[PDB]
Amino acid sequence: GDVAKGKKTFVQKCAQCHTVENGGKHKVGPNLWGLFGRKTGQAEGYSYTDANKSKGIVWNENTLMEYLENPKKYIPGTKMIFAGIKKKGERQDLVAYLKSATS
Ligand code: HEC
Repeated sequence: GDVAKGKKTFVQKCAQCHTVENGGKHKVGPNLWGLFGRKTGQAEGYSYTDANKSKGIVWNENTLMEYLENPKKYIPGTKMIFAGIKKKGERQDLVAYLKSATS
């Protein structure tokens, strides 16, 4: 159900870039393994200084709305090229997308 729609948006803006299976393997964004337990940083090879870290943090139910918001204002300076996602509809659904596919 509304996790269907996350992967739809997932093949539309998150799909072609991240991998997704067990360590899928990097290629632009590392594997996004299991959002649920980790702070920003340390995931199997990183790269980069402030951003992601800098701010330094936690992946949690929130903070992915936090990010999901728009990568401009928030760890503001992430090297991931993104436009937006600044809507309740698509932004809610994402946060379900990562809790059904990631774990
Ligand atoms: C669909 C909207 C995408 C979602 C959801 C995520 N990304 Fe990305 N993303 C990209 C990069 C390069 C990073 C790592 C590099 C850097 O910004 O410092 C990421 C990282 C994430 C993270 C990071 C998780 C962690 O800390 O380990 C999350 C939660 C995640 N992204 C969500 C780059 C790209 C990207 C390429 C163009 C696309 C289109 C997306 N990201 C899309 C999503």
